[PDB]
Amino acid sequence: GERPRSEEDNELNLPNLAAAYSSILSSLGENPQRQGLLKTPWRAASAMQFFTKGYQETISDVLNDAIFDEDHDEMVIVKDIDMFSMCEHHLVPFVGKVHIGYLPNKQVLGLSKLARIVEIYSRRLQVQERLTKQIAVAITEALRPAGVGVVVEATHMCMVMRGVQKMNSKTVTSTMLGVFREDPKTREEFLTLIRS
Amino acid sequence: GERPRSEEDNELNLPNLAAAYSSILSSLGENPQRQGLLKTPWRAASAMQFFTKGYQETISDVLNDAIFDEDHDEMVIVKDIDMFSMCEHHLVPFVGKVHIGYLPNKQVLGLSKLARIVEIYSRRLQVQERLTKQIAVAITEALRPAGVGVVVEATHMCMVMRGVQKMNSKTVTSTMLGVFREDPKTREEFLTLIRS
Amino acid sequence: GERPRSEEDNELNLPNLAAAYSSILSSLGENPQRQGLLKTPWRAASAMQFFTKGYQETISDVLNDAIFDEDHDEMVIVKDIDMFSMCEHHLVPFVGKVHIGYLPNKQVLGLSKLARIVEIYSRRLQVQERLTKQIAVAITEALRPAGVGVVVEATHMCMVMRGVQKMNSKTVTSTMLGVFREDPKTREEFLTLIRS
Amino acid sequence: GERPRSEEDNELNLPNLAAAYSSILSSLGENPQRQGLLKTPWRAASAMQFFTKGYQETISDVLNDAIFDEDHDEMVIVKDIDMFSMCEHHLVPFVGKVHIGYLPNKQVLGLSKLARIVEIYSRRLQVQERLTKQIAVAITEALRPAGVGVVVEATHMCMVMRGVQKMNSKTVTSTMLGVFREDPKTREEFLTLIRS
Amino acid sequence: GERPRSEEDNELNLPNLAAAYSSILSSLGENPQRQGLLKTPWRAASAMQFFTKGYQETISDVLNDAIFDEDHDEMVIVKDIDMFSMCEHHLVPFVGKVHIGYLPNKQVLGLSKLARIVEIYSRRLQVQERLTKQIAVAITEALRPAGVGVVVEATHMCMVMRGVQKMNSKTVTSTMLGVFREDPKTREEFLTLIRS
Amino acid sequence: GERPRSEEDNELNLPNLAAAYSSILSSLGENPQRQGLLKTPWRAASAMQFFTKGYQETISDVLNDAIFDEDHDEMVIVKDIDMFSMCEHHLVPFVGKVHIGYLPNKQVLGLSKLARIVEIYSRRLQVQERLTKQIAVAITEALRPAGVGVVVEATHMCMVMRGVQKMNSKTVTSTMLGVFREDPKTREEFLTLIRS
Amino acid sequence: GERPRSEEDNELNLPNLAAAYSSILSSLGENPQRQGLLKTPWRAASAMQFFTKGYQETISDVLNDAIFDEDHDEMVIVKDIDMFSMCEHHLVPFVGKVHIGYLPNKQVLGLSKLARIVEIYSRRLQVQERLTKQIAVAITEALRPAGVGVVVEATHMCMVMRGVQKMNSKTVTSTMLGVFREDPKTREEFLTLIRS
Amino acid sequence: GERPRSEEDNELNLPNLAAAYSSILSSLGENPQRQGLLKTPWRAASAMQFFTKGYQETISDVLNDAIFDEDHDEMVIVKDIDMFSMCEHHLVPFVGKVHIGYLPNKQVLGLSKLARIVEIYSRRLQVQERLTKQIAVAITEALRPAGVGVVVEATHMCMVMRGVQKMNSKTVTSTMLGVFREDPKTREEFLTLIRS
Amino acid sequence: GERPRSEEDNELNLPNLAAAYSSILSSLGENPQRQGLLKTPWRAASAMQFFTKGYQETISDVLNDAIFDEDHDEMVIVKDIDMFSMCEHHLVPFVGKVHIGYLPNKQVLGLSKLARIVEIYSRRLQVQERLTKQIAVAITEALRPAGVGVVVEATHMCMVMRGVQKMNSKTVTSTMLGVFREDPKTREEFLTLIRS
Amino acid sequence: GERPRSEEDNELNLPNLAAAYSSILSSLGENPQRQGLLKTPWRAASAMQFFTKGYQETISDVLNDAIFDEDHDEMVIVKDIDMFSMCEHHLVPFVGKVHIGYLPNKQVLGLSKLARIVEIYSRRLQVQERLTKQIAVAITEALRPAGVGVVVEATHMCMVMRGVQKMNSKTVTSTMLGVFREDPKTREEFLTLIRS
Ligand SMILES: [Zn+2]
Ligand SMILES: [Zn+2]
Ligand SMILES: [Zn+2]
Ligand SMILES: [Zn+2]
Ligand SMILES: [Zn+2]
Ligand SMILES: [Zn+2]
Ligand SMILES: [Zn+2]
Ligand SMILES: [Zn+2]
Ligand SMILES: [Zn+2]
Ligand SMILES: [Zn+2]
Repeated sequence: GERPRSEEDNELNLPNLAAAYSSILSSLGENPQRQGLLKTPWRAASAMQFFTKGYQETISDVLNDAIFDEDHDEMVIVKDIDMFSMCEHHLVPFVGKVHIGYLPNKQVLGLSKLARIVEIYSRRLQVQERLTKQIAVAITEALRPAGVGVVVEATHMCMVMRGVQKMNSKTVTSTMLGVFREDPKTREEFLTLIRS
Repeated sequence: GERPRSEEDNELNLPNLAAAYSSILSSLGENPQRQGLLKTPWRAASAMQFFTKGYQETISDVLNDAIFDEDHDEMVIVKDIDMFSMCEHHLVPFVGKVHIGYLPNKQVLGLSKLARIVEIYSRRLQVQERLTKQIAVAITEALRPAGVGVVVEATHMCMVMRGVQKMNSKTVTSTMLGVFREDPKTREEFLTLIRS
Repeated sequence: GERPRSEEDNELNLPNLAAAYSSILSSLGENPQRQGLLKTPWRAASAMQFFTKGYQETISDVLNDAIFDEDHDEMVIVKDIDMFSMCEHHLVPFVGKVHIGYLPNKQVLGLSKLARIVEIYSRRLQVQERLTKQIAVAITEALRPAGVGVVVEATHMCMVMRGVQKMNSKTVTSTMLGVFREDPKTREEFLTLIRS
Repeated sequence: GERPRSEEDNELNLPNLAAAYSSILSSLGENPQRQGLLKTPWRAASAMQFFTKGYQETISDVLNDAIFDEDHDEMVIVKDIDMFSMCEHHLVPFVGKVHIGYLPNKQVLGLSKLARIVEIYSRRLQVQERLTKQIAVAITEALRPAGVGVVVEATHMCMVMRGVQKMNSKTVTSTMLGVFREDPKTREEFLTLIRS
Repeated sequence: GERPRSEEDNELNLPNLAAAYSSILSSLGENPQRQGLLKTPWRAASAMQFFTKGYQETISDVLNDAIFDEDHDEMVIVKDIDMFSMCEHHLVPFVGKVHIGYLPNKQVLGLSKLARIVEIYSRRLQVQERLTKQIAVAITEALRPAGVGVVVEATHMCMVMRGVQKMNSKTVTSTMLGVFREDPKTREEFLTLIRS
Repeated sequence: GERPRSEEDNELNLPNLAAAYSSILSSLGENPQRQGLLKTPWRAASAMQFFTKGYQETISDVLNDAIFDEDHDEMVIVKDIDMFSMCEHHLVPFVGKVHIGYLPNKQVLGLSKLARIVEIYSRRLQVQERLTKQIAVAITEALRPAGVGVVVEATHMCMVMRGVQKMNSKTVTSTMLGVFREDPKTREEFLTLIRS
Repeated sequence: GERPRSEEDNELNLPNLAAAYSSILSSLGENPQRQGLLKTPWRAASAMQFFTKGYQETISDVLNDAIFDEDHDEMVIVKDIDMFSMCEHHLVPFVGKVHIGYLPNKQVLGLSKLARIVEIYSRRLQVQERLTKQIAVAITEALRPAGVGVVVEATHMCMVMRGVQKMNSKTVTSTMLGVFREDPKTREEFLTLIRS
Repeated sequence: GERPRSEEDNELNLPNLAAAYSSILSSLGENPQRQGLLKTPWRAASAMQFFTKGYQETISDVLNDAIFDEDHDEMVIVKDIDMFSMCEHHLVPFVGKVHIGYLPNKQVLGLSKLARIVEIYSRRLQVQERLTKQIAVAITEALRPAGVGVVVEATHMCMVMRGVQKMNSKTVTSTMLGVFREDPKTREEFLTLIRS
Repeated sequence: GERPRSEEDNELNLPNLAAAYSSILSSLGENPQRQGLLKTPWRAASAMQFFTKGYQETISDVLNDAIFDEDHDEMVIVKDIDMFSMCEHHLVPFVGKVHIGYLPNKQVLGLSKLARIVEIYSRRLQVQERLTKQIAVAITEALRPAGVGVVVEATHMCMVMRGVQKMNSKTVTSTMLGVFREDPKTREEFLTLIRS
Repeated sequence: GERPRSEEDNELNLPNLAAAYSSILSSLGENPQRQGLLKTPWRAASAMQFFTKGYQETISDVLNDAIFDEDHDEMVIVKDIDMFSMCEHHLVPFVGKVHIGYLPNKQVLGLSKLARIVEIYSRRLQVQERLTKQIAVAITEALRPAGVGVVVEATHMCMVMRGVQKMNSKTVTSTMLGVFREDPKTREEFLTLIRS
């Protein structure tokens, strides 16, 4: 396939998602008729469609405005970028922060877009490992920088709730490239800097 | 209309859930054939059964080992009891803590039991307002005490993600009974204590 | 006039806002031609249009889903709702948090919509005093509750920057109604509860 | 092309700004006749002139009272210097702190002066990367020292509001020179000190 | 039977304890010949004795130096007294702190001793409800003041471990005597000084 | 003897433990006839069986679903995993956190299970040191990774109660395998992301 | 004599102060010939003129733009307004914060100016107490409000240096006018929102 | 006997203490001849006459500068005043903080002076319950206020080390007079106002 | 002379100290006859033999249980060990915390025992620089490790009160051995690992 | 001229200071007959003397007891020494803290004295650059160790007030001697112990 599905297709799956969600309510042993549940099959459906929109977006139309500042060549960092994704294993959320650092080469992407790349890839059914590696890469390919480093710390409800309610159970997953990858003195500066 | 769906009543729909989910994924724009979504409809099917595993429980039996202390009549408080529940509108987790306090008459409920109570009502498609009241009731009922006062604070994922990504939006819901309802110097004492 | 202007009208004022913003760049003593400034007249214009969208929205189409829970009648609170508005005196931002509390009567509005009312009124050219009073009112009229209380603490850049750079210079502006207005014991519970 | 626009050069456009703003408001959907927007185009006109009041200043004269200490050559550091600047793309404030450190050769700049430097470059339509470098330069230049190292951390309102309301998104930008650039055990010392 | 059991009985109860713990080790499915548990019966025996030495002490022999300053008739407080105890239900540590607040009448108890009255009552198989009230009274007896107010906060390990990991769930109890019981301005004013 | 001892061995040893404790209550100088310790032996016994169930679980057994990701070769870490456990020397709880880190080879382990491995070993008569090296290994061997890094910190109740009262007395213990051990860089960078 | 002393009186007294200081440097046993104190008198003199410029400003003068809002009758507060000042007893800085609160009548004062009133009085040889009652009044009289509440906390350098070294020694001083004074409720609720 | 004992007496005192220590250095188990102890009986000799200098000092020569400001009649608070005393029971330190609050009438004492007063009594062989009443007292006589409010808090070293080794163990002692004593709404506003 | 001095000697010591205090109570300016001082020479008498009990204790009867675990050879850290000593220079307390780190070889000492060792030297007339070396020492001899790493931190009461009244004034003292001494990459990882 | 100027010159320089300050008062446009400034010349005179008493002291008379422990050759640290000083440029307080780290050789300086070397150098008209280096050297001289490392952090009031309110702007300086200068592992390890 490939191509990102827009509002048209999403506008049609509503009834089937609605129904998929109606069938569920009954199976949990619930009475779909309560005043509450009443319009849930649509809301839920309608909602699920949101935590998964990164699908109908492409890193190209999202790109653009990658200012050719060049004149700098020194570690830019955008920390604490908020992220809310969907565990692809049990359709449950895992939410956290993302930090990014790079060694611009000739180009330097606007800051407003780095928080965007994070959204194109987070609003999908993901695994943390991959969301990370995907952001880093998009950044590289688009900016062609000397080195990119992405570290993602997030809490998963799959843990925090089912199985065993272990709050804190924060998992961090990094992906270093180039200078960050090769040179540890740099990678060291990155980490010991995303703290404060 | 009664009947706490049991093991076979669970095992009978699991495959039904599995299906409605296998649907959803397709209706989502994904491909249930990848490695991650191969086993999801079950992982999910099963997950969701967990978060609504409070339906099959009864306060009656859940009760007991409720010591006839009596000779105290001096406010007992169990705070920071962690809670995890499901929004019944979009079916998105909402998490927080529940605090509870009372004035033992002739009975003083086993400590652990207070958290068990909190657990039967949260593991259900809920609404914070109601979830707060039910707990508070079950205690009034199962302990016929001088006064009850339950306060729940939990952060919603419905808000925090979709709509208007507002974290920090902690919605607090109180519910007082008896002495707590009437005597406000008792109520005013409770709140200033469920803090430090 | 009255009626809220949508994307059509906004789609036409772009060139005049663009130009209004081009004329400015030159007047600040800047060379509109730099690689940077180059597409700013459109971005800025495009942006200004965002911090002011609460105009094209109406508290009616935004309302709906004001669940008739009724059965409760005890202080609901949604604290820490983030807010980012525009000083109507010098077109500079003032950003902060909003807290809301009420005594539901027969109806109880979904939580997802309270954070919404805040947005319909904050994305406009405002004064803090008014943004506050407007939220409170919308809530009242829509929910017909026993009492509503809104407190808004925000920092203004007009201060924090020009004039005299006084960080912290946080201003709080409250608006109590009904029970909150009349009864101070209640209003007391509210405030001493939006803290923690 | 040189010439730090002065008083008359300011007073000549103020009315021009006032107009372009009186426009904007109308082009916005507002009514410049209300009481608040009556005097805005000036308040704004004037405000904006303030935030770009660094154009009319020169590091040359701004310099001086730069003591010929010399006999130290041991790292001096002025941190937490508060900064306030303007995004040159959407023209939305971005605020933070700038930290600076060096190794006095034969000259040691007056303390206050370091902050004055920081002030000439921030009060302009800027871009954080550049704003960081300029400061660092002006110091290398005006002090011909062994090594300079400037680090700016500031939160952007462009992000924080529009696009994807991400607060906490603090983007840090470093820029080292001389010993700092080369000697990393000096650079590594700086960063671990601009903290506590 | 009363009468304290000392190290002559605390040496005449050990080998029995060693035996029982030695039995436990096996009934638990371990090998009591392992390096680790080689002398564990003796240790856990000796430990158990320690945790329950409070029995072998008489408040009266704990007292003595109960100075007759008399002149003060103003609230004294001894906060954050560390308290380690043994849940008599499962014999599992519940730990916390105590806060004491009396109103001197004719004698002020030597401060260091308000800490002893604690170890006499906590070092025994207990219930929080009682650990509390006991400490109050004891004081009341040994001083004959105008009012005594005791609040204890403890986190029972039976919960934080068995039952299924519920940390935080701190439990707070209070036994007000005299003024504190009656004069509320006093009780409350007490509870606002035990927080900072 | 080996062979996982299931709920069967236990269902018979319980009444032994129950009797063993009965012994202890009297040996402690208490009365097994009070309403309190009247059933204590069965609670205590039963409780002891819980804190030592890791015995009845086989690592291998719990694995199953070690998704074959391979594609990463970038450190995955899971901090703040809670852990409660027993001291084999005196049989007193010892609790704290466990943070694990590893360098996926061809296989990556589902994060949910990375936390189960900890409970199969924490639920036994342990010694931090051992408890540590065990998780380390059980993981090397389950994922055949380029490297494992495991660190635990916990407060032993033995110290913080008996013996002395020396609280805070947290004890940390590392155990790096593979690269974490070899390459001293990866080991240090682990150690930093586990602070954050 | 009164009459606001402008930059004129000062432009002549400076060389007096400058000479006065010259006196002091030598009286201190120092040398006014070192490179340091070589120009100190003119810096010191000049500096002293700055810390006492509130003299040359008239409240009335700074007002002008007390927007006629009226429409509110709901407490507006402005906390954390910074303030630096001089001790008239020893002429040593004393610094801290100022938090103001009032109940708008027909007029509401632009928040920017609510902070200027503080600098016209903080910039003089003051005594906290006085400095306080002054802002209070200058505000009653400028907005003719239902009530004013003003509170200041600051560390006097006299104590924290000379005399002793007693640091922290922050001193607070209230001064309620109108309702804040009368109605003891509004006064208390002020006092709480200024903590938050 | 009264009448202050100055240096002329402390001098004649230094060798009877010096010996009193060369005796307790020996009767200790130590060999008072070493390098470290060679001078302890005199070092410690002068240190004791130190912690007890508050004796030879009268608040008649200490008061003075009891400024006749008056026209304030609004509460004045001097918190976090550092205080360090001796346990007259065991000659063991016990350091802390003194907060003082009063209502001016016809006189307002200079703040510098409020600290000097806490010292005159804080430097003696004292009793916390006592050290207070005096400090509060001196003030009603030396200023004839409307009512004083002193509250002290300190950690006694007699329990922290010997006894049971309990830290944190803060003991708050208060003494209210005039309005503070009689009018609670004041007393209260006082306490809550010294926690900031 | 060596050989420990027990109770039989401390007893014969209690009256030569008691007098040594009834002399320093008098030669102080106080009247040792009161109610409070009536017993200070004996209360304080036994308190001194207390803070100096570490003398009559040998680590031969203190060690024991030097468990032959071995198979760990991974760093073991026991931080925040509470320690309280006496300034042999002035007989003034000085409380703090001791952190100990070592590399097991063929033996791992039980943690409970690590604290008991800090006490044997911590309870004597000491020197911080000294109290360390010994604690670190005992360990290389009592465990023949790969290298110890002790670091102590405490606030001496000799400066805090007498001298200049300086709080916070922490004095950290360290002593590295074996690997710790020689191998920095370890020494380091040690320090950074005890700050958590 | 050298030779310290004492209270015989400190009484022979007062009336001159009183006069000059009395002159300042007038040149400042105030009335020296006001109750407040009635005796202000004398006070500010006396104060000034205090702030500059460091001149009248000789390091050599400050020393003495410089114990010869010799045996340690391990880093000692005296952190957070409170420091109040006088900017010789405008004679305006700059305040902060000091951290000292030496490597004992043959003698350890009596701790309390490392605080004195401070007050001798800070209590004078100073520059931070120098206050620092001086304290280093001084130590170096009076001890002849292997390395001395001094870092001072101060917030100059000339900035935080004059120039236009720039708080935070803390300034940090460091003078490394011996090992610290050379052996970096030492310098850095120093700077990581002066943070926690
Ligand atoms: Zn998951
Ligand atoms: Zn929802
Ligand atoms: Zn504004
Ligand atoms: Zn921007
Ligand atoms: Zn229990
Ligand atoms: Zn143990
Ligand atoms: Zn003063
Ligand atoms: Zn004592
Ligand atoms: Zn000392
Ligand atoms: Zn200066």
